Amino acid sequence: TLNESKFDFGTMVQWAYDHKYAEESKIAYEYALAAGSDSNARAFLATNSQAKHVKDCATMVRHYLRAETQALSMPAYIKARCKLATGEGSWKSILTFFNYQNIELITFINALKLWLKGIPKKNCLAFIGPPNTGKSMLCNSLIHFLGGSVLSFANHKSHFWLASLADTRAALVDDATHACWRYFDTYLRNALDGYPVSIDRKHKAAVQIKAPPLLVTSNIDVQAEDRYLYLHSRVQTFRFEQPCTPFNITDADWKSFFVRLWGRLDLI
Amino acid sequence: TLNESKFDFGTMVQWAYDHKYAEESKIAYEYALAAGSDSNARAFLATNSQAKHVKDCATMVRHYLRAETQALSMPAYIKARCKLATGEGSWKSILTFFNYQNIELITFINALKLWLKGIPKKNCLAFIGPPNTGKSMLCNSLIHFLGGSVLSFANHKSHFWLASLADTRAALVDDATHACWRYFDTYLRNALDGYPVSIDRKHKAAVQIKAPPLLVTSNIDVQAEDRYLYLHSRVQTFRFEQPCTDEQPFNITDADWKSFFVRLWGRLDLID
Amino acid sequence: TLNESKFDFGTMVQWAYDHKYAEESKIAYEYALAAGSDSNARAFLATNSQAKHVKDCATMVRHYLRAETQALSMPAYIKARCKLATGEGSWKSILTFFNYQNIELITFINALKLWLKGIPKKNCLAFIGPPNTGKSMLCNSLIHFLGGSVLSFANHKSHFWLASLADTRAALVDDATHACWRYFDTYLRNALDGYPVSIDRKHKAAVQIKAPPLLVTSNIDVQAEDRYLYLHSRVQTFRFEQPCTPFNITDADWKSFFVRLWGRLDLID
Amino acid sequence: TLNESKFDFGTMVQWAYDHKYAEESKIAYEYALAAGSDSNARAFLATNSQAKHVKDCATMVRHYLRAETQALSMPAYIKARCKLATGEGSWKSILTFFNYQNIELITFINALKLWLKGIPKKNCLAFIGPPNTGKSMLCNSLIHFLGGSVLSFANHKSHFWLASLADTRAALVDDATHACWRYFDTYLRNALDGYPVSIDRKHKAAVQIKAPPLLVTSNIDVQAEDRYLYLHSRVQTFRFEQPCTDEPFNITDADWKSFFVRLWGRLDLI
Amino acid sequence: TLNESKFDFGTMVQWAYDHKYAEESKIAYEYALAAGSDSNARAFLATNSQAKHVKDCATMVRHYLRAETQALSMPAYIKARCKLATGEGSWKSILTFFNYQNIELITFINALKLWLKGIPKKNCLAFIGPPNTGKSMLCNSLIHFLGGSVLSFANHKSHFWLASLADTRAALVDDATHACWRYFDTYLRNALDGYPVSIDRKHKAAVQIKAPPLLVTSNIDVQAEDRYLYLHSRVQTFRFEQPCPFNITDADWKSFFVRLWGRLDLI
Amino acid sequence: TLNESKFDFGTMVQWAYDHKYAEESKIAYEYALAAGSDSNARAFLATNSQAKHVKDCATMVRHYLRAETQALSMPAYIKARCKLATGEGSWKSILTFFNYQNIELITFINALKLWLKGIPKKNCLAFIGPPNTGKSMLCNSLIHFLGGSVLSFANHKSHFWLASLADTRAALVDDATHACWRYFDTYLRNALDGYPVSIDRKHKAAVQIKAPPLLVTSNIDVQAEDRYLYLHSRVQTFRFEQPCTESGEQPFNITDADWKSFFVRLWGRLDLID
Ligand SMILES: [Mg+2]
Ligand SMILES: [Mg+2]
Ligand SMILES: [Mg+2]
Repeated sequence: TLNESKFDFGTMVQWAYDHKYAEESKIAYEYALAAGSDSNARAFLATNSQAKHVKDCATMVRHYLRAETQALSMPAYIKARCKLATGEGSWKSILTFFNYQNIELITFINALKLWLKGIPKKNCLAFIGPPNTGKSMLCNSLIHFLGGSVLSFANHKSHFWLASLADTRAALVDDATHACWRYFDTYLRNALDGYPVSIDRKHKAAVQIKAPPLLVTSNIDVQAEDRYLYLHSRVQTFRFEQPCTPFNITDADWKSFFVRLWGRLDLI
Repeated sequence: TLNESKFDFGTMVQWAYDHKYAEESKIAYEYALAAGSDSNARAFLATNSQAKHVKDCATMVRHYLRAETQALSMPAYIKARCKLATGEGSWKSILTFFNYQNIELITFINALKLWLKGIPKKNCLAFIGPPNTGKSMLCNSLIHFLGGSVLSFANHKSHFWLASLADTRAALVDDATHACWRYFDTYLRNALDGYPVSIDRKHKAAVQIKAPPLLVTSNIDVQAEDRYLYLHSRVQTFRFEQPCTDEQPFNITDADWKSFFVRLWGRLDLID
Repeated sequence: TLNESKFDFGTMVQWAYDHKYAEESKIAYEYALAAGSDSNARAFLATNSQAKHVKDCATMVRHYLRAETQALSMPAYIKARCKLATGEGSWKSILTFFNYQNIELITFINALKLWLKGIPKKNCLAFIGPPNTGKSMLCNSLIHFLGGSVLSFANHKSHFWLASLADTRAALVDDATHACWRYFDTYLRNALDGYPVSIDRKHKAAVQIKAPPLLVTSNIDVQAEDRYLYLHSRVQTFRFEQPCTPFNITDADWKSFFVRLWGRLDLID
Repeated sequence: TLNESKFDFGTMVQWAYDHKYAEESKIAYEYALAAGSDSNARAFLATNSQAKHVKDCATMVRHYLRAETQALSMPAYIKARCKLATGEGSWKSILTFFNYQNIELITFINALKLWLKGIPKKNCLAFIGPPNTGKSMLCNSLIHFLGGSVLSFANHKSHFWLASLADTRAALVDDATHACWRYFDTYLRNALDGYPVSIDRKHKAAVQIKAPPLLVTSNIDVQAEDRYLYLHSRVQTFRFEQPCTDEPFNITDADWKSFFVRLWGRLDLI
Repeated sequence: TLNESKFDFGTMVQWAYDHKYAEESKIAYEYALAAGSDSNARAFLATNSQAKHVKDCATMVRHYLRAETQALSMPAYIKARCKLATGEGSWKSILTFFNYQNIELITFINALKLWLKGIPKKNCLAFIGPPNTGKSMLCNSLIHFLGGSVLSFANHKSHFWLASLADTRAALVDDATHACWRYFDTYLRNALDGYPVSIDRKHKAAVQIKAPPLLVTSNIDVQAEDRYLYLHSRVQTFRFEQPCPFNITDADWKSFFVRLWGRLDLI
Repeated sequence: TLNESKFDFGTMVQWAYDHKYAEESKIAYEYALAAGSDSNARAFLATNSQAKHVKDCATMVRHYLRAETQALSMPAYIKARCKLATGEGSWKSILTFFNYQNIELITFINALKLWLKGIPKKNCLAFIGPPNTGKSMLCNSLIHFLGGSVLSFANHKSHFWLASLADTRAALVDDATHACWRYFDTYLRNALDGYPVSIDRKHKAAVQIKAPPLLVTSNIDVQAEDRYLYLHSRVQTFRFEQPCTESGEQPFNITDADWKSFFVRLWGRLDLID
């Protein structure tokens, strides 16, 4: 690598935006590479304030990306996500899986249609069963397709562990333990309902925002438990009982899924 | 988007304020687009300190907006909130819902009249019942119409969670648990009395303001419990016992409140 | 509002000080208005670092205002609280309330006189009686008039609860629970006796100071309970027996009270 | 407080130091008043970066006061505190009290002597007795004269409650409870033996220091208690039994000044 | 050292990067030394802003270093790690040791092949047994060879104790006590699984990132414990029963990977 | 003082480094004193950003001091520590003491030789016995000589209470209570082993570093206790049974010069050679 040797900020931002580079380290490094055949990248390594520029660039790209994502309605967004996916794919992969778990695909379609609209008390789908039934498998593939974020309950003692909810269009909590379910029960009923919530962000002001659609995987059946009574109404449960690993849903599978079931998932 | 090829900050703030953009994300993006015509927006994209300008702009805007909003009387405010509410709607759906819960709309009206003026011991309305009775949905629709804020007891361990009581004209604590009621019982006593309290910040300023009218929803009946005796006379309870467990469930909207308020403006002592 | 179009900061601060604006948002807004008729306010809107100037102006103002009030004598401070409070006012309001709860006015005037002077053992007046006898009512009204602060002792979690004491001329402990009294009994004798106490604050250094005068409200009669023997000589109880559900004390009432009884409260400056 | 109509920071810091103002709001307000008859104070209000200077200034003065207090030997330090002592009392006021509490001046003078040097196991003087025997009275008067600091065991749940030990030359832990004494036993053995303790400070990294001289008051006799065996050889105790109660004793700063000026020899402060 | 005496930042960074100096103190000091025979190092000591240059340099180097590590495939990465190792070595050292613990090397090769790919439920290998059975010994040597990071559960009450997971290609938790296993069970199943995980960085904002392969050493057999039921499926256990001290070097691992390249599916 | 009245930062740092002043208040005050006969110190008092320069100076010094301490090997480091010690001394002071505690000096030498190399499971020496047996006495004198740091278990609820491990070459925990041993057992086995650990530092970034050699003094005998089973293999215990005081005198007191004598004499057997 070379980092040695008039700089325009905007151009670097343009570049960063185009390549979807949102991360300070990647932006810095990847631009320093562009330096061999880019006079602006060359100029960037000539400035003594490159550190700040990398920082401001990431801020700037984050601003734009966030703003784009927020502007789109769910259909237009899924549309963009479909455009993004590549590879061989079939909704039949998804069908087969649900059929393997002895679930009619329509049951999922119905729930998914409403989940996507973020309708109160329907804003949370939970995939529940004994280990190795493709729960994490499925939810992760979908969250990936959608460009959703994973929430890490491991960081719940922090104020900003929910900060991504100010940006993403769907979110996942993977392997909700009893501690996890209780926290949700106590503090995050409104977020599970998909009502507005005050979201704390690092260098920014708090935003009040509709908590986006939620996914949860767990071994714990909330509907069956009396002590999670108040969650019964806001959580739709899909029970995955059958063992699997082979079964492997790609992005292209979801692309196929949404394209096939566009009308049937009500996406006007 | 295009973010490339002297700047005046005040001009950007003017634009942002007029368009009422107070989020950096939006200010950043939207101004970048306005670069084709408006050539201050063009100057903006040629500065190496774009990021700061966005930051500062959001600050500057939300300063002004907060400041006009405090300057308004509750009447004049609700007015702006009606002016802001769009779509087709009717107060009948509010009537329908209370009557559904076997409550006369006039019981609600009375309470609301006093609650809007923030009268001592009338400052907090609670909607209490078993799960699925329209508590959250009623309150949220109101708070939404009112432009109020939703406090999250999740962050309660840091007093900073009440920061927004400094800014907004009404607040909701959605789904109060015992823990949360106990919190009211020790701290927010003064809020339920009209005597000012001290609100803190991450950007530490440490002001003192009269507390905005509160809404609470809860599965816990406070009037029924002695460990919450103080709150009995200071919290007005509306018991919702009828469930709505059966495509889109029932929904109150901005327009529904808009008409509710235009129709009942008189009876609500909002006259000026 | 107009926010568009050489700037002198001190001038802005001067202005802000004059209008008593300590409020970033208010400052920002009000200056931008007073601007088609102030060369400096206009100049402010020309500057790119407006956001900084507002922040600094606030800081600067809250410094001056804070420091100017910290420097007053107790009498001078009350004279300030008197100027600051306006409205429909009579002390007759208070006198009848005391008469309703069967407390002689002079008992209270005296006690207050010595309380405002923060003499040890005279430093803490408790108001005691069963729920709903206007204890909060009265104390809040007084502390408000005086611009003091309100403290709630929760339990353990209340670690920083005394943090405001670092700063106010007076304070009120709202509904002292039994544990709150034990806290006094255990950790606060020095405060009551006129000695320095370390007061922990959030994200700044602890401070050592003489405890401001304290009002307390409680259902617990510390004079009666021998397990608080040590507070008996340090706390002066006013017993409120009569339930009230009309009475309402105001900033304007206290004003009249203080102006009327000025000579009798020994505030002679 | 007129604020309107080339600034040297030095001149300001100086002014703040001279007047021993360490606290921003005071510094700001007080300098603004000086501006009537002070060119640099006048130049200050002409600056756009006033807030920055007021901050810096506080930080600057805080640095100096803190570091000069640390730099002086215990005798020179006491010497300084004698110069600060205003009014006029007498060392006799102090002697009279000890006479009343039936304790030996000589015992005290020695204890204090060694306590002042912070000699291992001589570093902590307990003042023990039932309530209202003038324990707080005497200890606080001594701390005051000394420029000491009070530690509140109330704040012990934060470990920052000891922060001031990285600063004072003498410290008082008032009204020790059992909780507190076994705290000492548990955590502070090194403070008593004159070995190093890591004292955590809030906004900056912890420092290792030798704990300055310590006073304690308490209703609890550590020497008479078995669970504090370690403490017996490290804590020098004095029992006060005598009431101090009229709706009579008030040791002043001048009292202490006279005490030290007069027993200077006997305290080994040469 | 000498600290007194036109500065170019980029050259300093270049330098720091070349020497792989990533931390402020080292950078500052080591550069101040270069000052005798480097005009840019000389010019650095002439600036009144050297403090922030050292700071920014560190920032800039970790940007680059992180970015170049993240860019490499696991094969390409191990390749570079092999290039880095020096000295005398043999995979036999490793074979001998697994054989000593009565474990066929192929069992380990199979597990490692998958672990390196970060396959779900296969992302975590645990070395388990009574004290002094070369558990920490082996895991540490591997983590060293790989340039992986240590996690310190001692800091688990902080938000940033997992912050290295945003940078390393492999991680180790050494001596998981019961408290440690429980924390993992409660909060980090997905991390163990090697699914995407939101990782809180100190002054930057969080990143969503796939969790690197994991090594744990412990006296606690999770597989045998009913209360760690939910960990059974995501943790492959290697039981080290035999005591010992013997040592595995970088060059041993270099030998190991080179020899077993194809058998490890490193194309 | 006089705090009043062009500046070169490097020179102030040079100064601060030379005087090994690393701590902001000392740096500011001490330099303000140098102002009488130093034009750079005089210029410092003329700038408006003194507060910052003091701040940056401390940063810079800390950088240099840490960096130079980490660069040295253990031998070269002890070497520099010997150079630093002054006064009358003899290793016999040390011998006499161990002999007084009925311990052969060679037992300690053997342990120390390995402890200094920071060999796994040998990275921690605990001195254990009833009160007043010179445990803290000895450990502190050694830590002092080595320029090691003391960890204070009073601060253990903070992330940063271990922050010194990123800097010192030896470290001591004095008077380990039961709470203390348990914390070590639960959270800190591998640091007791002297394996790489992630040490969190306050304002800066966490650092991954080899945990330095450890000393512990305690009234609690971990080897005898079944509940500290897993500490048995990583802690070498020296039992001090004999009193080191009556509260007349205190006969045993090891100086820096005693250790200087100790290491110089026993350089070979501690394998601190080429
Ligand atoms: Mg799973
Ligand atoms: Mg609800
Ligand atoms: Mg191990």
